[PDB]
Amino acid sequence: GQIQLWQFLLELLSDSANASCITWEGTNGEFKMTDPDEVARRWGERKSKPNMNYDKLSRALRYYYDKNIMTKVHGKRYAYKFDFHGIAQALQPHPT
DNA sequence: GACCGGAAGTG
DNA sequence: CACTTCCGGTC
Repeated sequence: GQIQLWQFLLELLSDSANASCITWEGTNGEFKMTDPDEVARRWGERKSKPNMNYDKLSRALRYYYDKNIMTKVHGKRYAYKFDFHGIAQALQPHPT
C-alpha cells in the first residue's frame, strides 16, 4: 500500500534471497525477472489486487519509459534497466 | 507469448 | 497522477 512499482522492484532486488524471482544481471541498472509470474503475483499481493499478471505489470513498466525511470533491455527476455535520471526525480519528496 | 503503445477507467 | 485493465498490432 502507497508503494510505487519502481520501489517494489528495488525492494526485491536489494535482497539476493529473491533471486529465484528477480535479480540484477548486467550493466549498472540491468535486472531480469527469473520468474515474472511470481514477481507479478507479489505485486498484486502488496497492492491488494489479486488479478495482477505480467502483462499488466509490464504495461506499468512501459509507462516508465517516457518518465526516464527505466527502459527495455532489447533482446533479453524479461530484462529491463533502471535509469538514474528518472529515479533521482522519483526519489524526491512530495506533499502527502 | 513476448513486447509495444493507444485508449479508457480508478481513487 | 501512477497505475490497472484491456486489447489489436507485430515480431
